[PDB]
Amino acid sequence: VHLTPEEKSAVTALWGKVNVDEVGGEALGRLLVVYPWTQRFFESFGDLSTPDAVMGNPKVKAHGKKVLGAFSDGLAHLDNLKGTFATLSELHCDKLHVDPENFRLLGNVLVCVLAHHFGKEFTPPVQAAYQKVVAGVANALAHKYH
Amino acid sequence: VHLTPEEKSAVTALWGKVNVDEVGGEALGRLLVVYPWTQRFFESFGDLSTPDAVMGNPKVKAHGKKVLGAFSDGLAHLDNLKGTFATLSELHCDKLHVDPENFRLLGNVLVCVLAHHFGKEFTPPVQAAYQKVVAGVANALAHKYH
Amino acid sequence: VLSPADKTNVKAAWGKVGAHAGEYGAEALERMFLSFPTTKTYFPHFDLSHGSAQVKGHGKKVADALTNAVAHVDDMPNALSALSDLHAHKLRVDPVNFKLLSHCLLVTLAAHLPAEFTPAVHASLDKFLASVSTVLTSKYR
Amino acid sequence: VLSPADKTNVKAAWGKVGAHAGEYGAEALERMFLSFPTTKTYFPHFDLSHGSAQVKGHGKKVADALTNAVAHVDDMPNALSALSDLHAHKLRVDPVNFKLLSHCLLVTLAAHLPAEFTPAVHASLDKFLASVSTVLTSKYR
Ligand code: HEM
Ligand code: HEM
Ligand code: HEM
Ligand code: HEM
Repeated sequence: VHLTPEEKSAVTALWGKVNVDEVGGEALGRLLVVYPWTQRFFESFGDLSTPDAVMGNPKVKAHGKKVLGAFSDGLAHLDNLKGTFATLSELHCDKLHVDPENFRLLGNVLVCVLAHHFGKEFTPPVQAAYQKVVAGVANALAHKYH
Repeated sequence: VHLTPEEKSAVTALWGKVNVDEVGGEALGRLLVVYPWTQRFFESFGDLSTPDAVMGNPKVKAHGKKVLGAFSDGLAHLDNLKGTFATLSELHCDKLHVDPENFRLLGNVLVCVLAHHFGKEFTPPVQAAYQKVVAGVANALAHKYH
Repeated sequence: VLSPADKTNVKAAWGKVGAHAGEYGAEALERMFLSFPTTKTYFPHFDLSHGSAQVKGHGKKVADALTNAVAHVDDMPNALSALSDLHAHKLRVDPVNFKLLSHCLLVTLAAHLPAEFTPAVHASLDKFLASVSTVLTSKYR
Repeated sequence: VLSPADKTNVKAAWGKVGAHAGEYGAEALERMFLSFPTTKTYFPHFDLSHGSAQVKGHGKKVADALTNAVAHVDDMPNALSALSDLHAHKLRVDPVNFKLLSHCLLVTLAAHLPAEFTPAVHASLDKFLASVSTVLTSKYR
């Protein structure tokens, strides 16, 4: 997908303003709490019986760091996303056996967390641009399934 | 997607056994009756208030003929489906504005009608092969959306 | 939720189905397993061959549960609270696979019942199975 | 359907929302229109600019309907039978767009309410909006 120069400048500015530690942890914790069946893959991380424990789990943040790093790399390489999201796509298709709905669910949760952190600076144009970005990343990462 | 020679022989035999007149009409009528919101595009065809009128509408069969012809062409060209389903994909993306769920709904309805007509000859292996075929056709036809 | 016409059609369809429920359920399980191999990871202790005793028993159990649900169509939560708790808390199954199972059941009952599989019965069965899956996929109490 | 904790959380969240409902609904409409341009074909007689009087009025009407639904959370069909009939028989809208509207509403209430948008409130609002959309998308009577 193509983006206008103004949209590119806006998304680059906000991403530069993003704190790169707690956003991924918040996204993962909110996903696990809101959609409970997603714990079938993360049950190896320890206690997840209550949202307090889910948010306080250290492995949740330790994995959200890698998730947000992957998102940052994908955002850095927007022109070629299929080439960048190849090994991850193969891993998800082969070992994890995850249907592609969870990818868009995680993207929506990330957009919600971004809006929560940035407040009124999340204008509708920037929200649309980030929706396009997350849709592109999800489609690139889930391609072998269909 | 690749198919084994035995699956190819089975699907070719059954498709050769298919009646090429009423299957498309039955598929379209069953789609319209089961999922009522799909009439938002076919409201130009006349009276569709009851399933009896929906099945008796002549334009329903006259359009099911073309739908089944397109499916037959796609089945004939299995190796290259993106090249074959290009103009139709552009038309559906531009003018009709149809989300890709209706494509898989129509594929499932077609498989149900095939099972109904053929009875016990619709073995689980043939059912799986036809599911693969319809999934491939739907994915090839809906590519510009995502 | 459901119209009286839909309820009557569903009751008539299941009454016509009758005592072939166990075989129909076993066939639906086999069809699902062959068609979609991504749902075979929920049964790691089974022997998913053809004509398996364990698969036949599970199909019979599913058929009996569906028959009870039909007999209590207006009281789905009270009838299937235990099943809902087991499927939501212990197994933790996503609601995608219920669509595949419903479609396979529709195909199975369509293959051997050509006379009773009218468009009205098709719509009624679709809505009834969707309601059953929705009731079964919930987290309450 | 809904737990008492979820009901209490939803009631508290909407009570905190209070009288900003009209502006929140208008903002949700604008967000949906900008984000997804495929849902602009249901409004062919509107002027979908920024700060439009008609868009503001429609947002206020949507907000009032949502407030009534909150006030009658346990009686959704009896409260919204007319809306369900209008949305299912006349307009004939597919249930996909309700997900987009719900997500846009969630974003809108998250942006302006950082204190009350805890994970529990997030889950409660998600389930409540899903239930409202499910009730509104039906064909009964
Ligand atoms: C949507 C964008 C996503 C991205 C960019 C992403 C990226 C990643 C990355 C970078 C890893 C680690 C690779 C490594 O360590 O070598 C990973 C593994 C994993 N992913 Fe994803 N992922 C996404 C979505 C999801 C979703 C939605 C789920 C589940 C619902 C999921 C489940 C997992 C699991 C369970 C692991 C392995 C965790 C572990 O081994 O401890 N991923 N993914
Ligand atoms: C799933 C496989 C599908 C195939 C192979 C297919 C194929 C076709 C073909 C061959 C035409 C006519 C093109 C022409 O006349 O030049 C057409 C048009 C059309 N299609 Fe599709 N289609 C599919 C799915 C759908 C679905 C699911 C819907 C709606 C829910 C739909 C709605 C329409 C409409 C409304 C028209 C125009 C009818 C008219 O102009 O009278 N199609 N499609
Ligand atoms: C759609 C309607 C369904 C009904 C009516 C149903 C009903 C049942 C019943 C009656 C049992 C027996 C529980 C027991 O004996 O303790 C059961 C267990 C089970 N179900 Fe379902 N089920 C449905 C769908 C599914 C689906 C779609 C899956 C997986 C994709 C699934 C996975 C399981 C598993 C793994 C068990 C445990 C089997 C065992 O422990 O031997 N169910 N279900
Ligand atoms: C999700 C919750 C929704 C609620 C609570 C809601 C509520 C309402 C209300 C109160 C009206 C006023 C009816 C009247 O004044 O006669 C209305 C009309 C309408 N709604 Fe919805 N709606 C929802 C979703 C949607 C969505 C997602 C769409 C389209 C994508 C939609 C399309 C329309 C249209 C086109 C009208 C008619 C507007 C007009 O005639 O001026 N609604 N709705």
